[PDB]
Amino acid sequence: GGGTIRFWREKLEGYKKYHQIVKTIKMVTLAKYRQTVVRTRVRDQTLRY
Amino acid sequence: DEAGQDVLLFVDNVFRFTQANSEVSALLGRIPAAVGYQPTLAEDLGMLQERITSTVKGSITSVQAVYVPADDITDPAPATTFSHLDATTVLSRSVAEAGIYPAVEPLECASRIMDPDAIDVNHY
Repeated sequence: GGGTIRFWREKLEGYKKYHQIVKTIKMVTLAKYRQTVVRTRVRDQTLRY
Repeated sequence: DEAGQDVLLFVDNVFRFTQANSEVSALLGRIPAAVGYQPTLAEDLGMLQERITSTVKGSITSVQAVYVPADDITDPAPATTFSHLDATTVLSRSVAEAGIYPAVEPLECASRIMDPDAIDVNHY
């Protein structure tokens, strides 16, 4: 059964790639969240009237 | 040697030659290897392969096929065959299922003559 181990290794390496992919989405998200949180400190004033 | 001509040698295929001795080795009394191959694999393979080599008198342009059972390159039978070759063309089930032929994986294969001195620089 030399195939089952290759199937499970391949699924493992696929998830290992998918991990760094989702980590890259995460860091790219925080790069724009840090940019956009500044609105929170300057929030809730433009429709006071 | 005698005629001095150039020669081609198409072999289909080496793996059957390997397993041919594998079916007998257990019966000879020879203890088998890990996967169930003979222990004399690399020696018999080399004593077959080394005869295939260019000489001063002539030249043998050999071509060899191999059976990779289960598409497992880690099978010791193809694995021992790497060293006795100059151009390790590799084919894969994946590329063929996409409807492409010749089902070559250019990354998992490579040649020996891929140098700038042996061939054109542009090709390199």
